[PDB]
Amino acid sequence: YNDGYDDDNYDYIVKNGEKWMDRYEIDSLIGKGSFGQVVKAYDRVEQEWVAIKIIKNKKAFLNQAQIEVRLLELMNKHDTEMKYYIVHLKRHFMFRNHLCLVFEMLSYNLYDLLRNTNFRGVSLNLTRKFAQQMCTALLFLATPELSIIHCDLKPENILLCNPKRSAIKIVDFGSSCQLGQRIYQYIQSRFYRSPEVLLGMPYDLAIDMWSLGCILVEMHTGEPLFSGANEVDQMNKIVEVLGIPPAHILDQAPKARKFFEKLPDGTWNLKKREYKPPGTRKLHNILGVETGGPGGRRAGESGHTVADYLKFKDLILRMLDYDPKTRIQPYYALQHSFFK
Amino acid sequence: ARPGTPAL
Ligand SMILES: NCC[C@H](C(=O)Nc1ccc2[nH]nc(NC(=O)c3ccccc3)c2c1)c1cccc(Cl)c1
Ligand SMILES: [Cl-]
Repeated sequence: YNDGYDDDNYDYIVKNGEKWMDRYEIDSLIGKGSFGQVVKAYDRVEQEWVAIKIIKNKKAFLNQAQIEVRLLELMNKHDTEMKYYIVHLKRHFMFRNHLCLVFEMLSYNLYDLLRNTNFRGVSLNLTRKFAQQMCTALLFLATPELSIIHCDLKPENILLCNPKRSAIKIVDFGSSCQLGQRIYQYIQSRFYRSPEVLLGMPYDLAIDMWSLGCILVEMHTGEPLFSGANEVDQMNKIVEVLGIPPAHILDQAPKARKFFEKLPDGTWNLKKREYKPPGTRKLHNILGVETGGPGGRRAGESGHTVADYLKFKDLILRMLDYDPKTRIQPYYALQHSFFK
Repeated sequence: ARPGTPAL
């Protein structure tokens, strides 16, 4: 496999202290993923640490990473402070047959952050700071000349800039596309996948807002909102909280029938009892609004009033609107009372 | 358990 540089599944065998191109000193392997690896390297020229994403030596992955590179380079031509919620690509090169993207070095992701709390949740104040930054990143991506859909927003793809501070960035535009250049129907990580993607419908930037809504509840409860083992189970778990989707969407959905059944009179139902009846698992209770927050652990904390939890719940319900046409958009999200 | 980006 590539003269002993690659392995049988196309990864570079990382070796600590290897120097690439009289420039990058590889320190260590920090992450392994389905598309490649990330290594910590020191760049001698710029005298700084960088994270180098080493992609697979196979054409399919190389072809998708070239779009990623293209999207990151496109984003870097906008001077707006908003692009700073997106990880920065410093450069890219080919090395021993792997495409390599050099990124700024960031700290750990928000799943790892919940892990510090033993999955009890970060506070509402921190959740709100994350929410404002993500809404701003989504606003940036919705810039008409970008119109970028991330397509895989989840806690693992949001990284803290530093362990002791609350600034975050979005990483991994490896499944991303621009509006009108869609390619795959099976997208988004399952917990964070929108109904539109589940029902096989056309989709747009709103799918990222759905992911963000699921993410923000999880950051505060410590637990995924909708933890499906598969699509049917995923849909049923969405239905426990938000009810049966509207008829007008179901009538247009190509895969309605994977999850639902349409009676001769038009009205739609779940296929023919493990799940709670539809709409009976209220976010009001999942968040513990009047019962002291998640697990009643935020009873008496500043910033965690019934009023606050009511603003948070509201914003989330607007992010989890079944209709992509009316689902809250970043510009309006940023004006919601939760952020006042 | 944590899924899990759809793959190529
Ligand atoms: N879909 C998951 C995206 C990650 C990922 O975290 N990519 C990064 C991109 C850019 C970046 N800049 N600093 C980073 N920090 C870390 O990787 C890291 C690792 C361990 C502890 C703190 C920070 C990172 C990580 C990933 C992981 C493994 C392989 C790939 Cl190809 C991508
Ligand atoms: Cl990445």
